[PDB]
Amino acid sequence: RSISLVKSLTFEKERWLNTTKQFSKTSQELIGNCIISSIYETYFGHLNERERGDMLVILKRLLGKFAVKYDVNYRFIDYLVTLDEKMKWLECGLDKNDYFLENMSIVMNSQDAVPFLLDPSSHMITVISNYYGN
Amino acid sequence: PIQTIRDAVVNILIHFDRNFYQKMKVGVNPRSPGYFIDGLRALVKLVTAKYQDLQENQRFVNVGLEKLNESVLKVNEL
Amino acid sequence: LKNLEKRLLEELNNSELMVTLNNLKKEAMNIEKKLSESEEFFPQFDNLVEEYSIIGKHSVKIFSMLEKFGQFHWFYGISIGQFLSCFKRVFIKTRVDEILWLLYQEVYCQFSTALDKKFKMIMAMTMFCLYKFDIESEQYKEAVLTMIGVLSESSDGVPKLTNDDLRYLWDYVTTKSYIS
Repeated sequence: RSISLVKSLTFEKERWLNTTKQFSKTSQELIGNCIISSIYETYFGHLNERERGDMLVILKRLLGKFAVKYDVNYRFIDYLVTLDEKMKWLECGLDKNDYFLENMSIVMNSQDAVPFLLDPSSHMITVISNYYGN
Repeated sequence: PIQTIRDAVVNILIHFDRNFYQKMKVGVNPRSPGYFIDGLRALVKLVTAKYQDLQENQRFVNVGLEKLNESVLKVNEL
Repeated sequence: LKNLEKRLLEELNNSELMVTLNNLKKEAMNIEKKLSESEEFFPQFDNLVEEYSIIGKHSVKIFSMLEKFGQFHWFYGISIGQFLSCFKRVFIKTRVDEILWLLYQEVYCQFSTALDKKFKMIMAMTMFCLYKFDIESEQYKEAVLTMIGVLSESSDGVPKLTNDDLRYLWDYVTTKSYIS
């Protein structure tokens, strides 16, 4: 039974070994990822995807310039969007667009600033109404 | 002069504020430091939260690895 | 599966328990098997996307054209909702080519009336360009382009005719019937 349990948990042991190996890289790039995500939340609400990618180019250039390493495969949705919240927003009425997911994350991860919405379709009114209920 | 990560990080933040307000074409008109301050507070709270989460996850993974090592040692002994 | 992995991690960290761990592992294996069984619908969706991508790209080009119309004058702007209602009424009113042709006809009939005669004519010319430059060939595209160039007095040069429909347009240009 112990051998069977070890054979069943070998995959979990390999996953834990991979997590322990990637922990060093995560701890190295945590400060850069936090810089880029905070700059996302406090700068990128009022920009389109082209300007967003442009200041990704400038921001990643600055991080590489001042010897602060970051995640090469970094993404805002993956970093500050959980699957529970993503499914909650999509079932409350948010579109499947990655730009709309990023905008929703910017809106819902702003506890110190009152968010201002520019929705010409008036769809976020219904989305936030379905999110917060009565 | 830079001797730690803090001076560097402040340099990224100020350089990004300058580049942002440069490409907004604000020109002679004044630039508010509100984006700079908001980014600083967001960075502080998010570094604290991410460090706490990473420490908790690493502690859980280390405890699981220690339990697996103890079980493997017991299996090798028996 | 993510919640079950978190629950398994919390259960192993907190410590009968072997039976619960085996049940969690069996549930995770069943979830993985269900995901692998339900991951067999991808080729049909990929084929449908590859079939309708031309209509999607043409509709994006049309909407970009209409947005550029709306930037010129404050009355000419267009929203996604009106364009989608105009798309929806197509099915109410060479299957891919027929759908694209009805899309062009219905969008012109719906959104041409919100423009003056000059912008109506610009819209008709540009929609003809977007349809024919994709459906027809490169000699057709360059002949239409140089006909527009000699109409606009920007590029001078006779097209290399082989078409049959362009005989009337070339007669209109050579006989100086600009409105025609």
